[PDB]
Amino acid sequence: NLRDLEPGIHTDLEGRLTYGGYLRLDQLLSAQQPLSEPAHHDEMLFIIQSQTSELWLKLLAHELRAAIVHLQRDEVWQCRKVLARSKQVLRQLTEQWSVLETLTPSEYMGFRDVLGPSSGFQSLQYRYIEFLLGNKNPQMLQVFAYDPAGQARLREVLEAPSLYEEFLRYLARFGHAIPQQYQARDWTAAHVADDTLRPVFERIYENTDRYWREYSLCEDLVDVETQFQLWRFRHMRTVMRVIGFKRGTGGSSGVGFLQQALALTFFPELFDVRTSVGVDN
Amino acid sequence: KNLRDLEPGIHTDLEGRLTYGGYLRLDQLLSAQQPLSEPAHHDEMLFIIQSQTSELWLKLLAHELRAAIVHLQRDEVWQCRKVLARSKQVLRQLTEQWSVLETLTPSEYMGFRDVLGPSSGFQSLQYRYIEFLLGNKNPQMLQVFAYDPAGQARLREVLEAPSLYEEFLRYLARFGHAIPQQYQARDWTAAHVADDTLRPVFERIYENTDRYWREYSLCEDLVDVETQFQLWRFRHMRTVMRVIGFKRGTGGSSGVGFLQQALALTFFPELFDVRTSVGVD
Amino acid sequence: NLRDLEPGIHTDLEGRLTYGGYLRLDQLLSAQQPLSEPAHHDEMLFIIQSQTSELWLKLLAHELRAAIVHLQRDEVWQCRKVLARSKQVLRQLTEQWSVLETLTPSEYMGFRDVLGPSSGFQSLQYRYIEFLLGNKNPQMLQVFAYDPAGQARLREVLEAPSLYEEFLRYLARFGHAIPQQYQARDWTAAHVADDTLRPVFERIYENTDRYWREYSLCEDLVDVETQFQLWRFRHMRTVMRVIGFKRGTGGSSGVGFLQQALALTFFPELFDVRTSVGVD
Amino acid sequence: NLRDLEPGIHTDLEGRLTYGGYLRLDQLLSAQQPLSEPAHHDEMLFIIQSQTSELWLKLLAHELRAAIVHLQRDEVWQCRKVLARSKQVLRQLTEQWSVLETLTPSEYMGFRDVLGPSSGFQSLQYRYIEFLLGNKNPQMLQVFAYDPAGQARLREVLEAPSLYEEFLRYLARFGHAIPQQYQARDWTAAHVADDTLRPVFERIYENTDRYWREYSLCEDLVDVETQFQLWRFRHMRTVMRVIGFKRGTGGSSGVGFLQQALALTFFPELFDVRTSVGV
Ligand code: HEM
Ligand code: HEM
Ligand code: HEM
Ligand code: HEM
Ligand SMILES: N[C@@H](Cc1c[nH]c2ccccc12)C(=O)O
Ligand SMILES: N[C@@H](Cc1c[nH]c2ccccc12)C(=O)O
Ligand SMILES: N[C@@H](Cc1c[nH]c2ccccc12)C(=O)O
Ligand SMILES: N[C@@H](Cc1c[nH]c2ccccc12)C(=O)O
Ligand SMILES: Nc1ccccc1C(=O)C[C@H](N)C(=O)O
Ligand SMILES: Nc1ccccc1C(=O)C[C@H](N)C(=O)O
Ligand SMILES: Nc1ccccc1C(=O)C[C@H](N)C(=O)O
Ligand SMILES: Nc1ccccc1C(=O)C[C@H](N)C(=O)O
Ligand SMILES: [C-]#N
Ligand SMILES: [C-]#N
Ligand SMILES: [C-]#N
Repeated sequence: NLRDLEPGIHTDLEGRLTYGGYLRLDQLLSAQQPLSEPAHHDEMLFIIQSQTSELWLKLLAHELRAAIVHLQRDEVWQCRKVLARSKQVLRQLTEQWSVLETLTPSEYMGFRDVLGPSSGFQSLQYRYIEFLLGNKNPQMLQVFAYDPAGQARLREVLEAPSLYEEFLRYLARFGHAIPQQYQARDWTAAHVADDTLRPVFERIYENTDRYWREYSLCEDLVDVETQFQLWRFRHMRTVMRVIGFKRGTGGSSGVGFLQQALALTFFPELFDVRTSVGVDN
Repeated sequence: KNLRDLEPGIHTDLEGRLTYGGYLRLDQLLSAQQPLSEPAHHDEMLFIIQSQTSELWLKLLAHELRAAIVHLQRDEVWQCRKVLARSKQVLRQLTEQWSVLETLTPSEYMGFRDVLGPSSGFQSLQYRYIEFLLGNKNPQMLQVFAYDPAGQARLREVLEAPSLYEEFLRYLARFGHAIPQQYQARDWTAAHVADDTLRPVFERIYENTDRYWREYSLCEDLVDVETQFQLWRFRHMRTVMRVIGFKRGTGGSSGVGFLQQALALTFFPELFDVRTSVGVD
Repeated sequence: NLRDLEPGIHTDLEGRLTYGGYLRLDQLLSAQQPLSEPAHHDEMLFIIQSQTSELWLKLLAHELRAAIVHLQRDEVWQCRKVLARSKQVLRQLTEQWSVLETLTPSEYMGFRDVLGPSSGFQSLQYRYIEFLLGNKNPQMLQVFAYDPAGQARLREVLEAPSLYEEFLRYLARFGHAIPQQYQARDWTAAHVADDTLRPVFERIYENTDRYWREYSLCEDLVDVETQFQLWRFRHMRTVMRVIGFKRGTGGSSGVGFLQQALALTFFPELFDVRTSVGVD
Repeated sequence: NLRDLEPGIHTDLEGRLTYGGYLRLDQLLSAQQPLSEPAHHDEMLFIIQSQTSELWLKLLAHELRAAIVHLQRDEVWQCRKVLARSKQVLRQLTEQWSVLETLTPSEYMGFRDVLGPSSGFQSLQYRYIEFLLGNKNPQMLQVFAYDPAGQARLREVLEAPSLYEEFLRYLARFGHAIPQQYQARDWTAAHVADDTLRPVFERIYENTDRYWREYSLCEDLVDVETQFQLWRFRHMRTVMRVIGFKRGTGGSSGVGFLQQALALTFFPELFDVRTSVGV
């Protein structure tokens, strides 16, 4: 009922790279600082739930920036591999709601007051990803005005073409009928749905043998949006079961404010084309 | 607009108050990723994040299992089962996240595996703590932590205490089951040996579920925990097979074969063994 | 790279009960009849996606009926074990959307034509489940006029207390302040949120040590509702990526009509009590 | 707390194609015929668990046959799209074990005896998939003697090149150093690992810019094999918690005989090349 230690296994790493040194585990595993007094059992779940999410969001931003570089270089297969990993990261972010759903309102009311006004609405990394996918709201910079350095990193992504705008620029380089404004415009203004892209996407979806690279990237972007909307929905269903329709710590109306983001679309013309697409030829 | 306006009442004057980033210590958490490849390797951020998210979930899993043991010691069955239900979800997220790392190819990994030196998850103190708590106590593993005295002392404290499984047997003894007296006090550093005298104890529980509903539900909770842990081991081992094949491990082991030896172990043997003789309820 | 057969393995199955015989697989695996001419590759996925869902809905109704019978008999642990299986069945119904999301609009437009007016709106088993959980709608009976035996089955569940009403009757039996109307009423009417139940759920969630059975079942129902809403949401997102805002085959506006079901609640007082619960 | 019907909704479906009609739900939903007397609550789960699996295996066979046709035609992107769906189908087959794990041994012992010798060892569609992916075993044909039509469909896939063999023939068409034997061989023989393929896969994995199609397909097949092994493992863990180390209804030793299949490989040279690939 025991596995013997194999010969050859290293035990003295004191002058070599260590597992705890590589992964900076003393730093990482001292970052959990529950505030309840006396200690509340459920506050450790609460901290770890958001911290695991912030680590996945860090990786998601790293991958999405690389997907943008690939698109800029017309490196389609490399972009698609990076988007495949991005999808898996968003899947873990969505799946993990099942842990926090074991937190009841009885448990949460034991420590919610220690949070003060702290909220996920104040997540810089979340807002960075929202902006990079295209949901640019300059009103969010004033939310971070109390933190100038974070505000600057959000302004940077605000001023750059989104992942979706980089996709349109890739379609323009391959002779699609992309309007000239996608070559240069005020990137800080959120993309507005453009009916002139309808015939561009109809031609891709209806001639998939010719436009297989474009078609596969369209579907990768619908997959990314769909998974992000599921993250939003599972978060909002968690809020409903934990605080119901109470106002949020961050000062919003709570569920209704979250429902307003579920009504937004990152890649509107990819959804809109469904109403007019015919059979593949 | 397909922009969400900021609601009135949202907190933005946050320079002197607790914020999300403050509460969750995100300056500390998100400075803990220190890739070593020169020049930078794209895939090293995934590699670090994959292990760090796992270590955060293992930290929560130890926190929950300690509480499940306290509840069992106090005969608090419904509370114990609620903590076990969360423990299962945590083990499920640890298992599901293998899907992210399976996007790492051997081509990618060979660009930075040499930076890791002898570092390995085999050297994870929190993983070893969980293995010991569930009852896979191998005193040979203390020498892996010989150069971390505080860590070694933490692993000795869980070595010297009854496992979660031994606490379940002690709970069964308090409710009049035919538990041998050795489970009241024995050398707990010695890993549990499968005990044929427990066979009739488990047969009686599984065949009289209306009388022994509390016991039956806890048996099934433990079988769930074991099965999810074995799934974690299997998915890790399948990931090792697709990334390094049958290469020896950084930690100095044979790799896949050494991992297969742990898959062969059972935490709760009498609960599996009873299946060969149980009849109808 | 070959596993040898062990000697004791039964290889002469002529006249014996076989896997295929027990599971009626001749019957099951002859029930897929694509109508596209010539055959469209993607139509097999389409049929299999809904048929697997309907087998899961068949099991979900079987379990939820058993959960009601346990509640009626105050058999709480049995009820919880049946609700645990029910949650896992709803999890499979929700997860499997990932398969259908590999169907693109230009694939579907190859065969949508063959479906005529056919729609999951006309799923008797889905509606049966919706009714049993408590979203009763007598307007649906007319949809099943074409199938009088099916229609009667839907009317039977319409006329019996829901899962939620059987929960309230269970609370009444253990001295909770459940209004007398839950003892007997016209069950064909969809439950409407009842403010007078707030103090009942406040007491349960604020004294979990005393009311652990009630607390556990409350959380089980919130879990069932949450997973049911995630099914609706994943179905709706699949509709958006396959037909967008096109009208549905069944004659509805499509996404907007589906979004109206997302605003329905099975267990309204369990969600409402979150605004007033105040430390246990 | 009620949604009104919109006026455009079709409510008069007498004589029209309905959901139930299109999906043959009369035929599908009469296919559950439990044998316990009196009826055992858990037998419905038992039948539905295998019947949902058999519907997914029917789609999986349908998709993989299409993946082979695309490979035969050098249609790499279409192949990859069908393998992506195949992966999702294998994920549902693996995830659904979580339902059957709510079956305890004292429930199953209430009706196991009604099954007689019936076993998933006798799943034609499972064996068809196993053979198509490359784990050929002529000893299985005798199991299906009772079903002459089924046996012949299983002998056909036995005698056809595997998905893996079709991949190697694809690599041979694009100038990779694939031995001549993969042009015509006795296909009823299971593929043994071939050390002459190591340099072929080293070149693909070490030059991914040049061999991006091949590399992408290599990873698709490693994905399919990994997900298939996870189905085997989850089934084997379910057997352990339901019957433990009892002999199987099908007459095998049970868990140990299942564990032997976990050591089988569909695409051995794809795993073997991990020990020699460089940066
Ligand atoms: C008990 C669990 C939770 C509750 C009750 C909750 C509640 C809320 C509420 C009420 C809001 C709106 C802003 C406000 O007024 O505070 C919000 C926003 C948000 N929450 Fe949570 N949340 C929960 C868990 C989480 C977790 C675990 C994360 C993980 C990072 C998260 C991330 C966010 C994000 C990013 C936003 C901004 C969404 C947007 O602007 O559209 N929340 N949450
Ligand atoms: C590229 C991915 C991975 C490879 C190739 C790999 C390889 C290995 C190898 C070869 C071993 C045996 C010890 C050794 O010789 O080093 C091992 C053990 C281990 N690995 Fe990993 N691993 C991977 C990812 C992970 C991740 C992400 C974690 C998460 C913390 C992890 C946790 C562990 C643990 C806890 C053990 C000890 C298992 C036991 O003692 O039974 N590994 N791994
Ligand atoms: C290509 C995939 C699908 C599309 C485009 C689609 C579209 C729709 C639409 C438009 C409706 C509204 C009724 C109507 O006008 O027809 C609907 C309702 C429904 N669909 Fe689907 N559907 C899809 C797949 C599925 C699948 C696989 C199921 C599996 C059972 C399903 C089950 C239902 C159910 C139960 C309803 C009624 C929901 C309610 O009344 O609130 N659908 N679907
Ligand atoms: C209560 C649950 C289950 C038990 C106890 C069980 C047990 C067994 C056993 C003992 C065998 C070995 C052959 C024999 O001696 O009968 C086997 C093989 C098999 N079972 Fe199951 N099984 C279960 C559920 C399932 C389900 C739900 C499926 C769904 C398709 C399935 C598919 C198979 C297949 C395909 C094999 C052949 C595997 C191979 O040849 O390597 N089983 N099962
Ligand atoms: N988007 C799905 C299906 C898919 C795979 N390859 C594609 C190529 C084109 C269109 C869709 C796809 C996926 O990535 O799994
Ligand atoms: N073990 C499964 C099924 C289950 C639920 N309640 C139970 C009570 C007794 C035995 C098994 C169970 C679970 O925890 O979901
Ligand atoms: N509802 C969750 C958490 C839970 C488990 N047991 C409980 C008892 C009481 C309240 C909640 C729970 C579940 O079923 O896993
Ligand atoms: N095999 C993984 C990762 C992947 C995506 N695209 C690739 C291209 C080449 C190599 C691997 C990949 C997948 O299909 O998601
Ligand atoms: N997930 C968090 C992480 C850190 C700090 C707070 C939260 C919250 O969930 C608070 C939530 N906005 C609330 O209204 O209760
Ligand atoms: N997950 C890790 C985290 C930290 C340091 C190393 C690893 C490894 O996976 C190394 C592995 N044992 C190897 O043999 O390649
Ligand atoms: N899932 C089905 C099963 C059977 C028959 C139709 C469907 C549909 O999805 C049709 C859909 N209502 C449509 O608007 O295209
Ligand atoms: N899943 C099945 C479907 C149909 C008929 C039998 C089974 C079994 O699981 C029997 C199993 N081989 C046993 O040993 O109990
Ligand atoms: C969310 N806070
Ligand atoms: C849905 N039809
Ligand atoms: C397998 N029966």
